[PDB]
Amino acid sequence: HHGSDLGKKLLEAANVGQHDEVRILMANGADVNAADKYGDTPLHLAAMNGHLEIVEVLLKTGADVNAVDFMGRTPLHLAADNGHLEIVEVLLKHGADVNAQAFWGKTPLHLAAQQGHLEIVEVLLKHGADVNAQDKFGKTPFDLAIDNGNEDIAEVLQKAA
Amino acid sequence: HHHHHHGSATPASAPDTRALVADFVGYKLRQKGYVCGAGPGEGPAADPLHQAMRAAGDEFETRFRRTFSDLAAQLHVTPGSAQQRFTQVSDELFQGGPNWGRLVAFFVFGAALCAESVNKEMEVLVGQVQEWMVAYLETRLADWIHSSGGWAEFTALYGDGALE
Repeated sequence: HHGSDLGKKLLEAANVGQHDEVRILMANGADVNAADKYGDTPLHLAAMNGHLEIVEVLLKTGADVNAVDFMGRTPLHLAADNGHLEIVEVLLKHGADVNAQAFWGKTPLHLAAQQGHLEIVEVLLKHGADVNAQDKFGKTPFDLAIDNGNEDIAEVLQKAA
Repeated sequence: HHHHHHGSATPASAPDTRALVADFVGYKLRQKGYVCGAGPGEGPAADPLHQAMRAAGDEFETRFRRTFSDLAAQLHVTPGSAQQRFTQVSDELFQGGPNWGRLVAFFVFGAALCAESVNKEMEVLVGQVQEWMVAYLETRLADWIHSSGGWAEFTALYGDGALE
């Protein structure tokens, strides 16, 4: 199937950061919200892998900013977990759900706090991230920061409560 | 002149499920550096179903790298609570009903729980978690697996084919 094949190619181009190819495939008619076997869209993969320019052009061409994959992850979860600050900012600008819950109730703030991404924690907080959000263990982002020895983030979350 | 023995049922028997679970968990434990040497999961898969699950679990873990390893590390587990915690995570995974993707996730989680158990000096749990996986597959998930074409269908979907 032609259309499905274009989607597959778009997913791969977004995954590996081939910006010109992403643009060509969109012009060919590739579905910007094509999904792979794991429910990831091109925006998920570009966000996860730090491809900012691709993230921008996908959003400009109708990508679902709040697409959800097989384990409940949104592009914002992926950018936050992987430390891509600029991508976090552009996703939020485009209406990303700041408190979306992935599997086990994990929010983007949980993941940024866990992974030690201070600047991302701060931007999430500015956009209304829920400091009191509990995962299915009962852990807040503060608890994850503490668990991982990220005391600067723990202090920030403490004073943000 | 060799006459067939029409044996009665042995409810606890589950040889194919046990071999599949043992292969995948053994493969993953060696891959993560928690087990070395001979035993199930060492060397190439000797059954296309086992190869299919190794490949499916590997590909899943590449996409969701720390999803289950984080969960297994964060989960409070002692030998006395392990079955309860295993059941908790499995039941959550299968909210919304089984599908092949959730089955793969279930295997990945089970292996992750085994790895964390070895890491926490609770190696005794490895064999126990394998058996809990077997019981869960043979009872909770069996009807869905059968109605969906059985493990032969899984092998067709996830395996590397007749040439390999």
